[PDB]
Amino acid sequence: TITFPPLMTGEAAGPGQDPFDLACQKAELGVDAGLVVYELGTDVLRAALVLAPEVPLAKAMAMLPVCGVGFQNALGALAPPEVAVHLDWNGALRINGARCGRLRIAASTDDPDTQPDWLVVGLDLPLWPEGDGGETPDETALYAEGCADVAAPRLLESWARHCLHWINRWDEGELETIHGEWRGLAHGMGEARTEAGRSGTFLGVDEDFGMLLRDETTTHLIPLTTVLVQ
Amino acid sequence: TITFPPLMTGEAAGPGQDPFDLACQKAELGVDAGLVVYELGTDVLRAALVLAPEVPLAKAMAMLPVCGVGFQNALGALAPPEVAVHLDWNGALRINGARCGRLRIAASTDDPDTQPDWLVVGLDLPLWPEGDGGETPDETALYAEGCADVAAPRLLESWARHCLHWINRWDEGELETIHGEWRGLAHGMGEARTEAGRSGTFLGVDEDFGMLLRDETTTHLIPLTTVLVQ
Ligand SMILES: [Ca+2]
Ligand SMILES: [Ca+2]
Ligand SMILES: [Ca+2]
Repeated sequence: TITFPPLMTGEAAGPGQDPFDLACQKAELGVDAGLVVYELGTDVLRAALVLAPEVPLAKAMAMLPVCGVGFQNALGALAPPEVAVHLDWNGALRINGARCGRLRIAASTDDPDTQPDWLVVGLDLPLWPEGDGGETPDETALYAEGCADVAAPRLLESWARHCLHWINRWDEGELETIHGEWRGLAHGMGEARTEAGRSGTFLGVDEDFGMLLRDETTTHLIPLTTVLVQ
Repeated sequence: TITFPPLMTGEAAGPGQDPFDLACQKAELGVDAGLVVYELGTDVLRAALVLAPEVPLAKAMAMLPVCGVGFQNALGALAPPEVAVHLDWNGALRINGARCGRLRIAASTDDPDTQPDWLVVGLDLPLWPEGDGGETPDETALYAEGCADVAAPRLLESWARHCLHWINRWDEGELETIHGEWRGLAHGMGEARTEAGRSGTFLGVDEDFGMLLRDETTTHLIPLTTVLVQ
């Protein structure tokens, strides 16, 4: 039994359905915020949250870092303390330095100025490595990294709970604290980076979590809207 | 603009729709928890919340007292301190001792042992008295009772916020504290009462908020399930 906070609604994905796709489909059909679509296998955990923040898209993109912090907190509550989680700006997850899943984000609009009707954040997390020869960016899997005592259902519940904590704080105006939490977890800050066909040093982020990428002569601003799933 | 907490979804009632009925209709159609249907006029405020507590109906009935406490807290935050709010066991509201609206409750089942698929709590609050000659239990109206500086939209927002606070505490196991808050607001406790065709002294309530009604020779238990809208 998967128990979510009050006013979150869990829905297991059925045949032909995957969580991120289904949550987006349901969101476009008018299903409200608070839906958590999930799909658990022995080798993978997928889940997706439907949100509706009443701000322009530019600002609603903070839901990605917010749910990343949620995930880091959720795994830290369940895993051995030596397991390090870092968050890539683009939503990729790293466990003990290795690519191990990702957070995805979609919304009802791609205009930075428009308030979206909906936004969905999806988690994909490998639990055991898939060795079938399917193309993957993942370099490890959760249970390969010392987290064998972490149950997938409990991790899902915990992600939902910690995401809700940070989303509520974001709503109460605590963006600055969120920025600080996220900066401490950010992968590769201060280091070389290629992004959106540009290269430089990942200097940090602006208030809307846009990447500041400094090359030899200029600083590029890459808005976080660029990672929206099209 | 009516702003609700994150993961609450406001929906204004359209032509042919009223909040409590519509929320129940939508709930039976599968709309999840967190919907707040509302309808504001100059003379009346109506609203309804869709909930889905994962407990048997017997225990889910606590949502009525919970949302009553929510309302008392919400009005107290906005009204002059001399305005007294009391809660009837059956959901009726009293302002300065006079009947002035009510909370209603419905659910997907009437079996006390079954976990309901949904529960809806509705608020009906008169703002000015209706003098058209329509039959009403109400003896006053909010703006007749010194609350002219309370805006209906702000009261609605506040009800939603305070209900969510108490529903979250209920979920975290704080039933005992809820009982205490509710007992302090209860109308007519320790006094004569007629209920479900029985008469006696309203002694108090059991853990499931069932009324203990003591007559000359016995104590009746009236379960709160009896106030479910059929
Ligand atoms: Ca699937
Ligand atoms: Ca109507
Ligand atoms: Ca909802």
